[PDB]
This record gives sequence, structure tokens and C-alpha cells, in this order.
Amino acid sequence: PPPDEEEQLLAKFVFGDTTDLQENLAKFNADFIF
Amino acid sequence: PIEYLLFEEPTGYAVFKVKLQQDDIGSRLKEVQEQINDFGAFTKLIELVSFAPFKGAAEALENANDISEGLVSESLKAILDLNLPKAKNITLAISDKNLGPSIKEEFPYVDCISNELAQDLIRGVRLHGEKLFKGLQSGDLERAQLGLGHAYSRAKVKFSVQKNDNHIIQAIALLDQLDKDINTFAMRVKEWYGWH
Amino acid sequence: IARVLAAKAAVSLRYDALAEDRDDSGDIGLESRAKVENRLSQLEGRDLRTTPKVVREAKKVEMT
Amino acid sequence: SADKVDVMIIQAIALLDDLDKELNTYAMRCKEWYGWHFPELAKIVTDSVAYARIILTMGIRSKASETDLSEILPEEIEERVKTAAEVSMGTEITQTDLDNIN
Amino acid sequence: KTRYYLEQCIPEMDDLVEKGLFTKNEVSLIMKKRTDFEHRLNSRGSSINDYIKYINYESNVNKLRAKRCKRILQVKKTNSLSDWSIQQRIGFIYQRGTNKFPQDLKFWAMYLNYMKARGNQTSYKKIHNIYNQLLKLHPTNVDIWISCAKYEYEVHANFKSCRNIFQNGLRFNPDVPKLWYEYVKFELNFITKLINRRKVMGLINGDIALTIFDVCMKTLGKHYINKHKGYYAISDSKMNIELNKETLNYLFSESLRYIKLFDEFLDLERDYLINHVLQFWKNDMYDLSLRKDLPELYLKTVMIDITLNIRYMPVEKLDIDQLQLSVKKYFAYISKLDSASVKSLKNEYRSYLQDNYLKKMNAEDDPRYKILDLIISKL
Amino acid sequence: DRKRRQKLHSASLIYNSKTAATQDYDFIFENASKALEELSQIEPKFAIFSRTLFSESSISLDRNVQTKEEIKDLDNAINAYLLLASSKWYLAPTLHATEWLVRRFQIHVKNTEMLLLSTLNYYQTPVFKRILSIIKLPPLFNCLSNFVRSEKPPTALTMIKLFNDMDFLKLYTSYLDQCIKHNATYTNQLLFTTCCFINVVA
Amino acid sequence: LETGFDALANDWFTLPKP
Repeated sequence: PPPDEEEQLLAKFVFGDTTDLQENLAKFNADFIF
Repeated sequence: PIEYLLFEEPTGYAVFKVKLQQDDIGSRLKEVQEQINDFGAFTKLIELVSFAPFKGAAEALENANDISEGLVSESLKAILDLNLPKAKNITLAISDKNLGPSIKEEFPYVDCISNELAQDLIRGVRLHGEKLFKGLQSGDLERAQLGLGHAYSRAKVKFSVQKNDNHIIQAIALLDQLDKDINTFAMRVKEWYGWH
Repeated sequence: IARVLAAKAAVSLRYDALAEDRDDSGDIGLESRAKVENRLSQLEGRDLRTTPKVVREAKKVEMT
Repeated sequence: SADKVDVMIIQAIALLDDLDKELNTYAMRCKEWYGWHFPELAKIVTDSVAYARIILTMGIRSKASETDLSEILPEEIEERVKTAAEVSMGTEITQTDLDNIN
Repeated sequence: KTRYYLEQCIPEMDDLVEKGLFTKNEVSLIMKKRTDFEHRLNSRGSSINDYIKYINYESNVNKLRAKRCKRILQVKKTNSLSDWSIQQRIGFIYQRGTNKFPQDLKFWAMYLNYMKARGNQTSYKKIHNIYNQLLKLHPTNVDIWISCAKYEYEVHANFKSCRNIFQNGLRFNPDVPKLWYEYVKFELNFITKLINRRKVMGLINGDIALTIFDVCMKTLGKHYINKHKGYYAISDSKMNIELNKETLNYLFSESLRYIKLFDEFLDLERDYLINHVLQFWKNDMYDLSLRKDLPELYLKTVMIDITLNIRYMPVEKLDIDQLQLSVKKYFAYISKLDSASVKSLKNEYRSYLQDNYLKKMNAEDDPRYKILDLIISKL
Repeated sequence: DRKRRQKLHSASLIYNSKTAATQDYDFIFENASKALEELSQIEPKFAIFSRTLFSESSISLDRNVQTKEEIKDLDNAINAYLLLASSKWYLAPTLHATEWLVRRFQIHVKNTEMLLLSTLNYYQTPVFKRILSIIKLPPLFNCLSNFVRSEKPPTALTMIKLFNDMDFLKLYTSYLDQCIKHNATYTNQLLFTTCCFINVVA
Repeated sequence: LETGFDALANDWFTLPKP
């Protein structure tokens, strides 16, 4: 079965994942900030 | 056969544990002596286990007299009691041989050593001083010695403030200064009010 | 600035010393102060070291 | 006009320098005279006015434990004098000596 | 010697891959982060924050392993090295950090709290060792002495050991009034539990503190004299009197704290305990009489004595005879006090009676109200 | 190598070289997160960089190991941040917040032109002097090379010389265009922009 | 018994030059 959300948070810190970060960079629309 | 070392500071009593016992037959060899001088090597021999600072100036003077007379103060009895295990017999390195009998009477389970091997270790502790405490608050050893030195010296001499005559010298220097400035400022008051 | 300030001090001082009907305002001194500050600003804005300019190398171009 | 006489200026500036000299000498006397009781203060606090105020707030090193020097000195300096007070090399002084130093 | 630490983790990593919880790629990521921390700890300039960061990282790895065990293995505990490897490792980091930085009390506290949480894994004996080592490095921090005293009286309820802690701590720090306060607090807690247990025994079928109080008063006085005097004695007679006065007020406030402490313990005879404190101050101390030199402190002593019999009497059970005894005491002290003191002792006594009794009584239903109002008027 | 790491990590907008080399990314990130929150209170839009530029996972993000498509997205987010930070350089937290970008993302090396253009009007502020020390001036900004690691700040005259160049005007024209589209323009920018344009005509 | 330790967890010798 798929992991729980809390387990993903632990995995992100434990494995040093940055994919969630990279997705936010791609979705970054300058107009939204301005 | 030395496992614990007692060093007395002006600030308090410091007890150390000898991790590695330096060679006894080869004590006089140059390399082992060089280890005492070098800080990096010295840490490998000993490590600080406990430090009990004196509560105040009065306690430091009281223990200085006791340490001078080779007696065990209540503070020294406490720090050794907390450090030395009951245990065949724990070996303690002390600078003064006269202190050994007093420690033995309080603690029958400790045999004091003041041989040249102990003196070398005591000598190394004095050399590095605050550097060996690993940052633990020991104040400053130079300033502490200065205050304790005056206290220890004046106690034996029984110096009293009644003998003090520096008050007389200061008073005379101030009195004639007052007379000059009373005269000086008074003339200006005549000048300022002279116009009007 | 010492040479300039001393010159403007004399102008202000002479206004103070020889005045029959000077107002106690310092208007001449204030206007003199502005002149010295303006002299300071342009003098301080000066750059003794020559400014380097944008180097434009006509780098050799060979066709591909 | 009484408000436009320069001779006050020449006397005031001469007087101002005289006060600076004399106040300096009295400050040195206080530092030496009170320095007998507590010689370490001068190294800690160099200002003459702040030095004198410490005497007024606390007359004896004993009082250093309870007396507060916050309005005279910053935090780090005020604790330094407290530590120096107990470990000082100076001698005690009488109230008669204290009264004149105050 | 960073590499030697790296092989020690190899058996754990092989177990993780063998159990299937962590892939080789993931395990490689774990090893890379551990490698960075090991370099950081062994390098120059290392600080305690590096140890905390590595401990925090290992804790998260332990959490991830635990959930993957139930998620994938579907087992609470897999009998292999992986289960206790992290917990053993985290303790090792604490040992290295504490030894490297014995100054930081913050890291010592985390070390003890971390292990006390895992009581099953860490025997209480090892906890005593840490408290032993910590106490030696900082014998003068009363907070540490009370901590092991508190821990061994709550978790283990070994009163004998806790007494030795207070005896040892007071030996090193006899000048700290706080440590004396807690030791008396522990002493009364033992008696109250002991008497409560005695009460329970019947259902199913203290002076010792005052001695601690008395010695506390004397020793605190000595050290307060040792302080404020420095190396040398005070020659001037007037200052020596002022130092004596400072101790009296300093000790009187300390004794007043013990009076407040007594009120909490209902089971004990607080009036008997408080009366001993009053008797202590009736004795002349340091050649200074409280009545003559410190009337303000004497007045507070008189007020407590006057209200002693009626202090704990509830409004419902108020006895007129006991109130008469309180007033009889009050009149007796007036004949021996100056006019100014009488007015001060007067106003305080009226407020005490008004606030505690008159304000809490119904004027129309209680016949005692008129007597209290009449007494308050006459006082 | 270690020497290359020393130079890159030594660069700092808050601390000196010796102290900077000793610091760690986690320590720098901690201050930046607090600084952004203060900036977030002043202007809500700064919070949007928390999810992206000031996230915890950003500590593990090194700019060297990505593909080209991730870099351009990386540059875009930084370019937007420099615009919002442009008007708040007077505020202390902006300097702390930008420290993370300099240390983690080496904006002084990669986004050097964008950083300088944003802070042009702060030429007399000490922050600009510190920027000049830790930054390699692009070809256009050669006029400022004299004031790199210099006691005196750049003078008003030297600003005109940079603006006098036609190529620089085109570069500044584009940057000024971006502010107009995003409505990020502010009076101090317009004051400095008008003065330089007016002086260039003179 | 109250302890903050748990809560703590969470030049003079130079002459003038002529």
C-alpha cells in the first residue's frame, strides 16, 4: 500500500529529496507574486 | 599506578584522571619530557573529571592557610569524596607530601603519591592551566593569584588599617589644592561681578 | 576646504563684527555654509583615479 | 546691549579650560584616595564622572553585592565591578574616611 | 578516525537491504549524509549544534525504519540488528558530544531526557552514571542535584537515595538557600506520604524538617558574612553592625519563606511548626535584639504569633474562645510596644480580621458577626 | 577543490570572510527564514519565496547538478525575488534574506547583472559597496571596477558614465520594462532613473 | 521539587621617534 503523508515527510528529510522543491520552481509564475 | 591527580587552583580544587601512565624508567628521556611541554600530547595523559570553585574570597584564603599547613579543608574533603571511588587502593597524586597523611586519615582507601612522575604531571597542569579545563569557568588564574597573594601575605603580617597614613598624605594634597582653587575661582567671581 | 571655509568665515565674521543693525539670525552664515557644502560636494565627487572604460575587443571571427 | 559683549566669550572659554583642568585633578585624587579601598575600579571605568557616581551609590565594596549600577554603567561593566569588589586587594576604610571621600 | 565509524554502520545497512525496508540507492543516500556528519564532528571548529543535528537526523531515520517495518515487513519488531542499531548509535553521539563539550548543560539535559524516555532500553543504572558524571563536572549547580533527587523520588521512589543526594548537594553548596528549601520540601513530602499511608493502613484494617531549617539558618548566615567581607574582616564597628543587620534581614526573609512553605502541608501541625520559628527569632542572634534593633521585623513576628491560633480556623468553625485568646495576645503586646508600632500592629490586625472573617460572614444570620464587629471597633 | 570552495563560501553579505568560511548552510538558512518572515509581514508577497526559495529542502539543492530546464526556472524565481527586494534594501532583513541566495545559489556569480541592476540606486549605501567586493563586474559595469574594495563609494558622476553607454541603456531599458509590467516600480527607482537619464542628455 | 535543568532541555616600552 502507498505510504502515509507523514512517512513521505520523513522520507523527504531522510533522503534529502528536492523534487517537491523543483516542482514549486517550475510552477513559479512571476505574475502571481506581483 | 597513578589514576587520579589533585591540583589546587586559587579559584578551587581540580581533580583529574590519568588516562595513560607515562613510562617510569624512561621518565628522564627527552621525548617524554617534551610531551609534558606540548599541549596536544599532554591531553592524552590526563583529563579533568571535576572542578569545585571556592564560594568566595574568604573560602579561598581559608583553604590557602590549610593547604599551606598540609590540612584537609571541608571543601577538599567533599571534592575528594565525590571523586575518589571507595574501591585495591585508589592512587592519588598530590604535590605536597605533608598533605598525604591528612588525606589518608580522612580516606583510608587512598594512598598518596608525590614521586617525580607525579611532580611531572602536576608541573604540566600548572603549565597549561585554563587551557586544560575545556572551557569550564575557572575565571582567570592570574588575577585570582593577585588577590589571594595579598590576602595570604597580610594575614600572616596582621596588617591593620589603623597603621594607614596614606589618608594623611591625600588630605594634605587635597587641602592646599582646595585653597588654591577657592582663591582662584573667587577671583573670577570678583571679575565677573566686577563688570556689573 | 580649509582655504574655502576660512574665506567664508571672514565674510560672515565681518558681517557680525561691523554691523549696526544685524539681525540675530545668521542668514549670511547659513548662505555661506551652503556655498562651502556645494564646494565640498563637487570636490568630494571627484575621482582622482581615471575610470576604466568598457573594453571592446574586436575578437577575430572565423566562419563555420 | 548686555547681550552683545564679547568679553564674556573670551572669559567663558578661558574659564571652561580651567574647569577641565581642575576637575581632572580632583578626579585623579579621588581615584588614588578611593583606589586605596578598591584599586581595580579605575581600570574598569575610565570616566571621572561615572567613577565618582559609583562611590556615591556604593561607599564600600561590601555594598557592591546589593547596590545596582545600571543607571551609571552598562550591564557588562556593572557586573565586572561586582566581581572585582570581592576579589580586590584593597583595605577597608572607616565611615570618617568614607564621608570625606563622598 | 572518521572511517572507523563508517564500518560500524555497515552491518546495519546490510541488514536494512536484507530486510528489504531500504533500497541500495536509498541506503547509499543515508550513508552519504552520515559521512558528512562524521566529517563535521571530527573536524576542527566542531560545535554542539553539529551533534544535535546528527542526533536529530538519526531519530528521523529511526522513525522511517519503524513505519517501513509495519508498511512492508508487516511486523512490529524484526529480530535483527536494525532494531536497536539506531538507538545504540544515538547514545554514542551523546557520549561523544558530552565529553567534547562538558560545559553545555543544554546537551546534558537532552541526553538525560532522551534516555529517560526509553526506560526499557536504558537501565536506571546507566542514568545514575550520567548523573554521576554530570554532577562531578558541575558540583555547584544546585539544579542538577535536585534533578537526580527529583527523578529518583518520583520514578523510583527511593527516599534513601534522594536524601543522600540532598546531603551531598548541601555539602558542596551550603550557601544556596534554594537547595535547603527543596530539601525541606522533600522532607515534608515524605512525612505527608508516610502519614497518608498510615491513614490508609487504618482505613483498610515534622521536627526533622525544623532541624534542617535551623542548620540552614546558621550556615546561610555564615556564608553571607563570608561574602560582603571578602578576604579581610571589617574593622569599623558600625559596619560590622550593618553586616549583622544584613544577615538578620536576609535570614528573616529566608525564614519567612519556610513559614509560607508550611502552609501548603495541611496534615502537619503548622501551628506547632510556625511556633518553633517564632521561638527561634525570640532568641537573640548576633548580639542584636529584634525588638530594639529591627522593630519592623519584630512587628511581623508579633502579628504571626497573635494570629497563630486562628490562622487555620475556617469561618464556619470559628471559636470565640480562640478569638479571645488572639485578642488577649494582642493587648499584651501593646503594653510592651511604642505608640508608632502599636498603630502599625493595630491597622494590620484589623485588616486581617476584616478580610478573613468579617467579609466572609453573613451579617444577619451569624451571631459571631456582631462580636467581631464590636471587637474590631474596640481594638 | 578546497580552494575553490573557500572563495565561493567566503563571499558574504552579512559577515566577513574568516567568519563566513566557518559558517554552515543550516546556520545561514535559519537566519534567512526568520528574515523572510519579517519581510513577509511587511509585504505578503515575500511569503511566496518560502515555499520555493527559502524552503528547508533548498538546503540540499546545489545549482551545479541540474539540467538546463531546471536552471532557467531557478533563475526566474531569483529574478522575481530581486525585484521585490529592490525597494526594501534599506531594511536590514532583506540583506539577511538575500544572504541565503548568495550562499546557496551563488547569485553574485550567476545572476550578477540582475543583482546590480536592482541595487543601482543604492550606490551610496554601504550594502552596494559590499556587493561590489563579492561580485565580478560584467563587461558593462567596468566603470565600477575602481570602487571595488575601495573606501570611497561610487560617485554620482561615475553613475552617469555607466548610463552614458548606449548598450547599458538598452540593458537598463529592459530591466525598467520588467518593473513596469509587474508594477514593481517605486519612487526612489524613478528618482535615480530620471536623474541619470536627464544627466545623460546634458 | 522544581528543577530548571529539565526545562533547560526544551607600546609601553617604545620611546618617541625624533
